[PDB]
Amino acid sequence: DEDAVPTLSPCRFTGSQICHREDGLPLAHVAIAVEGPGWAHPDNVALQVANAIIGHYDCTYGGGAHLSSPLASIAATNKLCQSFQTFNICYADTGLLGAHFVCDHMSIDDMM
Amino acid sequence: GRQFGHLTRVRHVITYSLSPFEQRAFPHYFSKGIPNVLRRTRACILRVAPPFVAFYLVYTWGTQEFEKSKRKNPA
Repeated sequence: DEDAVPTLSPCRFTGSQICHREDGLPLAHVAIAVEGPGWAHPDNVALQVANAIIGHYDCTYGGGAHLSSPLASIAATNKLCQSFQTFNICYADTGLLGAHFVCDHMSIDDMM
Repeated sequence: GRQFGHLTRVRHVITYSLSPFEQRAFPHYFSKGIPNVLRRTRACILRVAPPFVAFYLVYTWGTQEFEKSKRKNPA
């Protein structure tokens, strides 16, 4: 026990952008998120339900146009991406809440 | 034509950016600000100023010669 045991200091979420441009790759990856509350917050359940409503998509999904999620359905119908996924990464007191997606160079705007 | 997505080809360049709600709109406004402007002035005076003073001299002279040509002494 005793001396030399630190606690974790909170981590400042910044809200910024990091764009690694590389036209040599054939599909773009994009990951956007806002700051999440973290592990213990009861708010996580509701956050997880809204995410579930947006859900995920992948080009091998059966049922495209008829999918419940408007994102997925519009995505599937207009071929706006190859895949997307919502997420809620929890860390102590903070987190990443958002979605990630993969798409053609001319679809990033629409997908966003 | 035009449009993003079809402008040109670029690879290997990263760009770090920051939300405007996270930074100040006037960082070191006078601190770095004024030095810069002096620098820019210095960078361009020798190219911009000379024609203007040349006009200025021709302006004040030309004016004096006009006024002083319309008086007479002997003859």
